Amino acid sequence: MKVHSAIKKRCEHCKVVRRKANKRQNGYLYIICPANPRHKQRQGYR
Amino acid sequence: AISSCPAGTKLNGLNYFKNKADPVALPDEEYPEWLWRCLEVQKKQRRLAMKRARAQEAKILASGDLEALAPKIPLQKQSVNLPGAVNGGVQDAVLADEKREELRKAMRKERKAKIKESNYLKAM
Amino acid sequence: MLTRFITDVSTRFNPFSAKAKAARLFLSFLPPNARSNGMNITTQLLPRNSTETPLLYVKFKDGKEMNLDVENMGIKSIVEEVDRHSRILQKQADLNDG
Amino acid sequence: VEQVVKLIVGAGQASPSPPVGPALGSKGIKSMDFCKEFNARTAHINTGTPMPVRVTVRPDRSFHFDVRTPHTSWLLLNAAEAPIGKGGKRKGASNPGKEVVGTVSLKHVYEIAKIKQSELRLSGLPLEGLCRAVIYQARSIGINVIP
Amino acid sequence: SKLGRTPLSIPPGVEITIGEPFVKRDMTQWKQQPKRKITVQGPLGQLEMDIPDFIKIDHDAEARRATLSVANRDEKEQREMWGTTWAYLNRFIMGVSEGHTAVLRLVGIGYRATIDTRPEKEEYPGQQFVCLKLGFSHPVEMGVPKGMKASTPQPTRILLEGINREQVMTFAADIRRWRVPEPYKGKGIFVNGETIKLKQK
Amino acid sequence: RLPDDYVPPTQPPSARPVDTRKSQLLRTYTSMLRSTPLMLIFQHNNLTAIEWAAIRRELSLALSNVPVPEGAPDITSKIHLQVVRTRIFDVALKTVEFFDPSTVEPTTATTATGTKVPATYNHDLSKHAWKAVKEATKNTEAVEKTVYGQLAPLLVGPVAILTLPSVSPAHLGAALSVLAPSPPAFPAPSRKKNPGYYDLTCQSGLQKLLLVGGRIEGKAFDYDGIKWVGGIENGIEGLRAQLVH
RNA sequence: UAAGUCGACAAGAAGAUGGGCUUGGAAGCAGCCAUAAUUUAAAGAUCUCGUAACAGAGCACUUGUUAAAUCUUAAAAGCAU
Ligand SMILES: [Mg+2]
Ligand SMILES: [Mg+2]
Ligand SMILES: [Zn+2]
Repeated sequence: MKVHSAIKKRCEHCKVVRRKANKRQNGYLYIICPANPRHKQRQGYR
Repeated sequence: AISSCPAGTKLNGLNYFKNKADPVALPDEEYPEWLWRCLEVQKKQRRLAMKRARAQEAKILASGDLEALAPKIPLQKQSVNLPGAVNGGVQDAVLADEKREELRKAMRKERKAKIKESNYLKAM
Repeated sequence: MLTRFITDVSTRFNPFSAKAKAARLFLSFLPPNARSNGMNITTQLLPRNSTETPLLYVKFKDGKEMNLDVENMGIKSIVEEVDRHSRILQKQADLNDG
Repeated sequence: VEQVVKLIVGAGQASPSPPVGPALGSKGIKSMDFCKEFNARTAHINTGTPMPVRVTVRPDRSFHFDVRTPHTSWLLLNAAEAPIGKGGKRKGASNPGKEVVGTVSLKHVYEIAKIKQSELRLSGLPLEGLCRAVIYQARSIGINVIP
Repeated sequence: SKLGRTPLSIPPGVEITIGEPFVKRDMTQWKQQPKRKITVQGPLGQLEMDIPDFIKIDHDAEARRATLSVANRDEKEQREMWGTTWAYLNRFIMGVSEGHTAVLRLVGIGYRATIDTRPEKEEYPGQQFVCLKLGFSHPVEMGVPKGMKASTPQPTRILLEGINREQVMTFAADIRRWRVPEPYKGKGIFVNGETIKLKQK
Repeated sequence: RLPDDYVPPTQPPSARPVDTRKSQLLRTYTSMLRSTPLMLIFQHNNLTAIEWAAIRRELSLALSNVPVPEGAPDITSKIHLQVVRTRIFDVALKTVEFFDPSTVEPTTATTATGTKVPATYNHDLSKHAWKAVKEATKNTEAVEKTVYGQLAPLLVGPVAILTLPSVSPAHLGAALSVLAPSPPAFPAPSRKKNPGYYDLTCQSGLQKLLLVGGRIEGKAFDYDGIKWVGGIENGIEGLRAQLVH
């Protein structure tokens, strides 16, 4: 995982999602990829 | 005479067979008509150019009639019906297929560029 | 649609009959190598005079012999029925591997 | 699955060697049986001539191959009468856009498009368009075409 | 949703029962939204769900079909639950009729699985326990939830069965959590044809 | 300069975009449905380029053997086994049948000089054709009685067509023996005389092409009727026998 | 955008040809030069992986199936993260 303020897709298999959002926190924007795990990124800090 | 190679010439190295002689050219009259048209597919100085040609191309405009200066829409972007009529005769059918094929070559030429351009944008 | 678990097929339809749309379409999903792999295929054309009950006979490699109705069922209904049996044949063959 | 191999070899010079040895000796076919049949299907050709071969190795390693006419490039160069170069083979222009190694009249193009149509897989292609394809290759191997 | 519009074909033997809108009083909420209780019964068993009331079901008996619709397509909440409620029903129907199955493949030297009983830790009478030897100092034992049937055709293969898919795949993931597939040799537990790309060496 | 109201003469207003392959095909299959008097509708099932080229190699060989001392133009070079876009090829059949260009009231269009000149929009991609096809297709049972209604069931799935500039049974019989042989009427070519026909690539393709029907002089036909038309020795000869009576 | 948009799925994605040079090898895919043609429903002398080099898997592109009757894609702007 790489934490950036500017998360970008690096291939056609990367997807933008917002996870860990619940009734207590807003969550983070993620770049998830089933092809290359080196594309995994998170926007925002805990 | 139109041929640079007269009859009887020996074509170097075109007989890979054992019990044979290298091909020998024949008279130009026997040769098919299409052969002599095959080569249709072969497609300071700027100051002098922009000095005379610019002056020559000016009067070439002759903007008294604008219709001749139309955008010249390509054949792949028109909407006019193609030359096809019911029971119009074999000649109309033959001359119709030639235009249907004439349009295919245009869409082809445009597809090639779209493919080349797409590849360029992808390896930039 | 999966075709690995198919070995034989037989089709009879009248082309001018709108009910045969599923039969003419069923052969659309068979791959090119089907004839060479060993799948036996057979299709017959009925005269336009009048349509006879179209018969789309299927047979897997396990001995199952399906005989589906082409008129009342659509291509979508005929594809999933072949997906069901072709799936258990893979899971059974998956757990039986080794 | 049935594999296929591309290998250019001499007319009757089939034998376990750089060309044939590592090309087919790797897949497990009877390399000696191949060189014995190829030499029988290529006797009417001049010894040493190049001949493209497409050998389809079926499962169980039972191969069947089909020899093909020599490359059009090898024919255009032999027709243009280009100067021999490295390895004792006629070489083409290293800069086709500028350099010009030879000139072939359109009569040569007619001849080079008829021994290529001799094939059974190319016997249907009209000879008209088949003569404009070699002209499209001459521009690539640095050869001019005279009417 | 292009899925919610799709009618649901009720196969023979399956029976869908739709209740009337009801609200259970909650002392912590001032207003509970009504819901409908849908019961899908058949040969293998029975399943129940509570759907929102804005989802309308036109159950056709003589035709054996049931299409879902919402009261307002322009509401985000109604669009979402339209396809979700349709997907859950499609699983309920196909689970009570045929049943859902999951296959676990154990890859590795010494990985085995056996189905036996543990009367000392059984949560209910006759509970089966899947015992796994996964290279750990201790044995791994997991009890199958009530409503599932586990088996082992081979020592290195497990087969789960049940009418609830969410319960089946959740249990398969509970077993896979002990040995997650590794990329260097492929050792681990694979669920339903799961594969993993290997590495260079 | 050119004004805004002006529209080019070779690009009149059409129902939908013009440069798209969806419309350039509709403009093509309409002319193809008008000129070509005789066509057979095939069904192709996942062939490869090598198989396609092999099938098209036998046609060329089988169509080049027919004798043409009639002085008429060479027709062999204009017969083609073409794959079509079935979704659009079905629209082109309605347009050719329902649309009537005579029901268009002309309108004056402004040229580059701004002068209003009468111009009637009759092309097949016109909104008048798009409108007449839909309104005429509303009725369903009335369509089954037309020529389009009798052919729509064939234009389902992937299909190819073999066109012929003229109704020459001598040319069709040579093509039917290569694509849909029914011996002894249309016997396939011999093995001693045509070894190419019985090759792995060629033979592996003909098993995927299934002739389904035809269309002759704006009339639908079946695999049984095509045989009879092909059975005609000669058009003029068929007329002479009628006169001998 | 029912002339079926969008997505998925199925199959196809040719031939001259292994373009010429370079190189131990360079076959679409180290590098250099060229990149008018040809035939097709379409197919870059080649966009991404892969091979020592071939082979092989995808893309551009092509047809078919499923399927939307206010439901495609993009840009700008406002307020938010
Ligand atoms: Mg190269
Ligand atoms: Mg490389
Ligand atoms: Zn990625």
